[PDB]
Amino acid sequence: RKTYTLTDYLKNTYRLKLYSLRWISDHEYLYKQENNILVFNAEYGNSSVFLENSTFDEFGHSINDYSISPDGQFILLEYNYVKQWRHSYTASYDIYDLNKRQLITEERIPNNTQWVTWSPVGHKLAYVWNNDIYVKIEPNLPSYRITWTGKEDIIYNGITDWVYEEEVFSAYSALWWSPNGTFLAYAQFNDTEVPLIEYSFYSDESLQYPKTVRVPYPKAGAVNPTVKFFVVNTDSLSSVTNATSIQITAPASMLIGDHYLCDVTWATQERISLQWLRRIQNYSVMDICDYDESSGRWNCLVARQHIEMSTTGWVGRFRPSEPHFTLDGNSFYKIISNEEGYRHICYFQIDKKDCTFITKGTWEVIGIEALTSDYLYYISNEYKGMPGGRNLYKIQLSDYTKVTCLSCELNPERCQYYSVSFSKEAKYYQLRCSGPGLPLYTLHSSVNDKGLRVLEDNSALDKMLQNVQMPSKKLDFIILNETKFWYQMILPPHFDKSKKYPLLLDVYAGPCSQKADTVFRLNWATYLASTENIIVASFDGRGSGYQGDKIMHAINRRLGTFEVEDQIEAARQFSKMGFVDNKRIAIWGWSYGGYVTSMVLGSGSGVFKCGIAVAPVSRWEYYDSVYTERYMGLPTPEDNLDHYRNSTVMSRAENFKQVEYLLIHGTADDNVHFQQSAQISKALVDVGVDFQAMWYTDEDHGIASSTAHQHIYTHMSHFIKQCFSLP
Amino acid sequence: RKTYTLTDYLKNTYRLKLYSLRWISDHEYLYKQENNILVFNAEYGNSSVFLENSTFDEFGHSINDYSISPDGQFILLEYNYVKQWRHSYTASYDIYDLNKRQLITEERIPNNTQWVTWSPVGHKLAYVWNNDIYVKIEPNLPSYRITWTGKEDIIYNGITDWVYEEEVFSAYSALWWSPNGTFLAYAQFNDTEVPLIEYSFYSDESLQYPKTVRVPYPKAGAVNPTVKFFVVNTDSLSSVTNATSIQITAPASMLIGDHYLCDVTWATQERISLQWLRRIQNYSVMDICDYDESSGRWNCLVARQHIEMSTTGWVGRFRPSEPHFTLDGNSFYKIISNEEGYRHICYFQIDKKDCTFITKGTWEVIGIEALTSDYLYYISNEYKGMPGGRNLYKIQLSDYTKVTCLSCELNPERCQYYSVSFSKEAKYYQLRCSGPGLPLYTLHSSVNDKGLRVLEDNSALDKMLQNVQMPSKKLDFIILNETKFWYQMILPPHFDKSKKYPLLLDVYAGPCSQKADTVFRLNWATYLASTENIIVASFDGRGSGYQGDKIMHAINRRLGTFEVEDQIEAARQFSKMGFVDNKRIAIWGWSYGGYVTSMVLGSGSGVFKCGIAVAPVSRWEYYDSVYTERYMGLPTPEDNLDHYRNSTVMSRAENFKQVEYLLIHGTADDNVHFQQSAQISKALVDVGVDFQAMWYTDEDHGIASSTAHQHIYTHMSHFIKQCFSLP
Ligand SMILES: CS(=O)(=O)n1c(-c2ccc(Cl)cc2Cl)c(CN)c2ccccc21
Ligand SMILES: CS(=O)(=O)n1c(-c2ccc(Cl)cc2Cl)c(CN)c2ccccc21
Repeated sequence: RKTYTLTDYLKNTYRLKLYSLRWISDHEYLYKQENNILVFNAEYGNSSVFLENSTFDEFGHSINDYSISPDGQFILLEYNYVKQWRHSYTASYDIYDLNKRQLITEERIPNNTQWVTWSPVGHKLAYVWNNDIYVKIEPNLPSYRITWTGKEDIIYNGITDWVYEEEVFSAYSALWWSPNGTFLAYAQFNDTEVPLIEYSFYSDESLQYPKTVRVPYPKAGAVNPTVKFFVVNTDSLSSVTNATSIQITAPASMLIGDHYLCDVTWATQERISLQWLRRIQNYSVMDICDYDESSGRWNCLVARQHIEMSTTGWVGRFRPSEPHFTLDGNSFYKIISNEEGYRHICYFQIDKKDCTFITKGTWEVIGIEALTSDYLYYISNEYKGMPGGRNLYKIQLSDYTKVTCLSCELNPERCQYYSVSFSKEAKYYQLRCSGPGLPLYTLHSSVNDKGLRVLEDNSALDKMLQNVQMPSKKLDFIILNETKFWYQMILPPHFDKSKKYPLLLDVYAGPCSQKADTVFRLNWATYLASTENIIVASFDGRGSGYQGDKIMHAINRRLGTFEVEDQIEAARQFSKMGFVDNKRIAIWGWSYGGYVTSMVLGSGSGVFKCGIAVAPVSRWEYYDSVYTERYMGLPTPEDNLDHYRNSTVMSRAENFKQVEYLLIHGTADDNVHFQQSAQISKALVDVGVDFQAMWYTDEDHGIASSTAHQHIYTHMSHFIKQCFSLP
Repeated sequence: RKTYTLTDYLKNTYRLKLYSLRWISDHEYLYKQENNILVFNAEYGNSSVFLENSTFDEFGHSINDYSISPDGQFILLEYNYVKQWRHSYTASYDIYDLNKRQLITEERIPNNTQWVTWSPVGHKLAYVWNNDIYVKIEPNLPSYRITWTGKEDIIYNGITDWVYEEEVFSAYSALWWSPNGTFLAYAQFNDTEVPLIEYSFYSDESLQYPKTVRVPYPKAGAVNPTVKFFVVNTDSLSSVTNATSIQITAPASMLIGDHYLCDVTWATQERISLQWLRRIQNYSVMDICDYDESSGRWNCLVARQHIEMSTTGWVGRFRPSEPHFTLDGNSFYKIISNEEGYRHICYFQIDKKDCTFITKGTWEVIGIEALTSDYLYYISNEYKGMPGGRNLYKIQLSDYTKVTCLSCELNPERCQYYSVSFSKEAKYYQLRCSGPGLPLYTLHSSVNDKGLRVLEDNSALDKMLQNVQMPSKKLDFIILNETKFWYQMILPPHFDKSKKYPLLLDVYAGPCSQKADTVFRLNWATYLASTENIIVASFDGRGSGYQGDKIMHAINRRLGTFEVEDQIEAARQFSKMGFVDNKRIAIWGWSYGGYVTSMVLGSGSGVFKCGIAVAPVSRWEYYDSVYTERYMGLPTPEDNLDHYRNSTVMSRAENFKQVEYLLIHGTADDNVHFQQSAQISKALVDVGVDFQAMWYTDEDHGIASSTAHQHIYTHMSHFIKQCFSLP
């Protein structure tokens, strides 16, 4: 008789259990038993206590994370965790000897270390501190400082700056050990002329003057960071002479203009692959660099370059694909568009231009997961032609026809969204099942692909959910101009298709987005349907991903058009399904969704009663360069300034008179700047439109403070309930 | 059958006519006939066109203001007006010869001039440009640069910095010509170590990166600006040698610590009076400085110092009073507290300590308006014991008993709030009547005080107002602990004391405030009562002015206490009048009112349903030093840190759960910093209270943009209507 209330979502009353493990060897992994770390065996499921809780009672500090050295002799300890941006943070580090069972108290890793990583084998150590790189050959010995040029907010050695972190690497780190730990490949970023975004930080009430944050941040068309790439030989590091770092220069075609280092991948011990991208993100080059013994330098033969380019839009889904090399390093696999525009696996041969495709069809390969000498293991959405499903497939390297599905039939009813975790030589794999049923976690041996045991089945959650009226989940498609376009609906408990429901359209709709999937979730929508009887829906229209280029490249150079209209058209289709009170239709989104939400409410379609935009982009000139220019080119008279000018929400301010509007922005948002919503709010005030604002002091782009998270969703629920006349 | 709507207020449908004039001689003034400037005669009411409109058709620029040189030979023209803060601005200037009828095109006054003023007689000219002072002896000759030290945001010569402008002088200028124009007294402000307030400015949508504003601004207890004072002799300015500026140093008792220059007044050609104030604003000294012919220097005899100090709080209403000297400069008059704590006129004698009072009683002299050799003319609120009335009184200098009221009886029904404008030798005076009836403007001759003619009677407005259902206005008092405490009520049309009305408490309630007066007004309240039938009320409680020190010094060192409780108690009194729906009582205020509004809503009294705080101070440590410390002393363990800590709105965040709350702040407010509302909004989010926010992009402290002014009042009306359940 009870429903999924707001407080159930805001308090995690029903918690989804994960099974988070990490492979140590090829048959041994680790797990956290609330307080204990064990070494589980991949053969038997027997575990012995690897690390007890009372091991670091005496430490004094709270331990954020840990890290085992590859040989299993040392453990790196992380504490005083201070977050920066999406991936970046700062921590104090301690090394603990596992065999001697004691803290290394000499030559300790400094406070405020930006990044640390063990070498792939043994126990070498590379850390970045004040933007410079240091290498430790032994945990208790001095560290050789490899770089000297590192300067705050200007020169980044072995770590990324803002825009590379967010948009290019999805990591703070910019270091790459060679396979056996001999070479340390690193990148360097010059931000000298990159402009600063500035904003207040009001901080604790005890701070009398607001602080001002200043981040090097290239908005669309402004001066970008510049990048150099280096490889240093750690084995011949000297106490007496500074370590010499060999530079691999960008190729001819990339130097002629602004460019990006967008991918670094080691092939073998003496082989490394670089992928450069042009600022105009439709032309990329892949250099393959070998080590010359006599020279001591790296040489990339021109005849080994490979061009990944695209006539119909940007290259890659968000960045070009990474390569997966055979062991001998004379051959690799990656995911490119085929001639009909669908992303599949091409078998490349080191020395030739033409590659041959190993998979094909009207569906896309999502990722390459591991390759052995016998098999290539990949995930795709081929199963039942469902773009929103994920399944694991193995392909035989001796016969491209022999392709087995390893996950499709395991549990076809409860399980359709899979992800994988292979052991250190791909002997075993963990399968995470994400929906539509409750998450399921299993372990298998890839020799015969048979199941071994259930790691987590969420039966503890299952039992509790029977006591609650849960909403149901409809994934389906519709036909627009002869193409399938998928949508999902979170349908209220005891759903009655003859009754008339209020509908909340939940929008993201960015380039290569996908809001219609088979993933079980417990979010606000769950509550909205369950307690408030509102049908929340999502619809992947033009420019959404995993369906080929034709659909994804549709919005090329035309952001804020087709995908906006497609959202309006989606609601129009939903109200023509006849179970929708077309007088009470609302739209809401975050980030890009925030934007679409605003462009739709400002469209004048008349379809939408009200809507909420959280942290919206308002015009593209205000957003970071790499993301924007990827889809928009440059805001110049010679490029695309016209459609930059022509696609802002400020320009649509008049039509907002027709709707009710809640705009929310975190004041300390470094990603989508407060500036964006401030420029919207102004435009509306100017043309006399009334709306609702909520700023969030010192909240950033996630508004994910413990307390702000609660408050923002409470605030929105009140807004939505009232706009739908629900008491 | 029609009422005063919202659009009548937001569009000025019913406009109050002023009569704005400026005396040129002792019997000739100027007026603006929409497009024309005339010279009206004070004897006959005959006017000849002084300046035609088509005189500056050819100018090309729009002319913001004008200014006549005292002799009537030159007119100064103001254009390209760019506003800075409350009084400060920046303009291009042109001088036009009135007799030759042409623009002076040589040695023109520079663009971005910060301030200009004619010398009291003749046609000398002093201007401030890039923080340095320049003097022009003739409109077409080079200017002598008096100062060389002026530096942006640091050194201010002859103009004020932020805090002096806002809190001390109420002017941008810091120049004072001597009576006949020989000496130019100026002030200098050092801001070297004054900290900066920083904030974004989002500007036009065409600005890609928000700008950051940086103003030297001393918050409570921080480092203040320092000040020096100079007198330069303009008659002996040289082309060849730099002009020498004689410094008058602050007295011994002022130098021992932090202090202010708070008043500069010339007594005679060779006599000047300075009033210094301690940072602890209860001790002030007045130095009187005389010119030494042989020296060429200024000497202020110690035996001519006068101390104005206060045992029970701060000295003066907002600053110490200014002196009004007899012609010979051996005697002056000013407004100080008498021994029973009410402000009256003391007759000071240059060479002695003790002054004798010329007026007395339980009421207060408001201002001294002009003195002749025969009469002192002042405004007070004595009439009918009404603190909220203003009337003109003349007092005989030969007999302190003979005091005539010049305005009381003129029109006792329509007119109770008077202000005055005397001619250049006090031969004639203009009376502005401000209420309770329609504003009335009359002219009189002070020789026999008889009326001469009606200048403006607003009959044009009167005619229109008969067609509209107007609200009525009740001024009255109540008795709390044996003291009278006044309140006013804007009562809805056709008011029915047996019916039950919704009440909006309109609060300011700052030190020396007065919201209960006899002034006719057309504001939001008019509409609220007229169209929405809401009783809006105001109540001057403890800490309010014009009633003696006992009432005003009540909140000394105790801001955010008595005056807050007294607002709650006021509502409690109003609901005990029985025409009030005590289920629908709301509070709202701006600035200090914003604060009290928020302190009341956070009180937990239960009396108030909802309320709106616009640009509120949230804790006193965040507000400028001179204002704060005046009432609060220093936020230090040895002074008053405890009550700084104990009187914040953030600390009352929990109780806001009981009320509904709209917080509004302009993001580019340099006065009450956004920081303040941002710290409130945080406090609430943290304790889980829901509220409403509205930020105002680039709006400052007045939120007085044409468009924002409309938008904010619309938004608030919606909030108030809905909180009162009015459709
Ligand atoms: C949550 S997001 O889809 O909006 N998102 C966005 C994103 C995309 C577009 C816009 Cl307008 C805003 C954001 Cl936060 C980025 C930046 N590329 C990202 C990176 C890593 C993970 C998620 C990310
Ligand atoms: C409009 S105000 O009463 O709030 N006000 C305030 C004021 C007083 C207190 C607070 Cl918390 C805020 C303001 Cl704007 C000042 C600053 N002393 C002022 C100067 C000249 C004219 C009006 C002024």
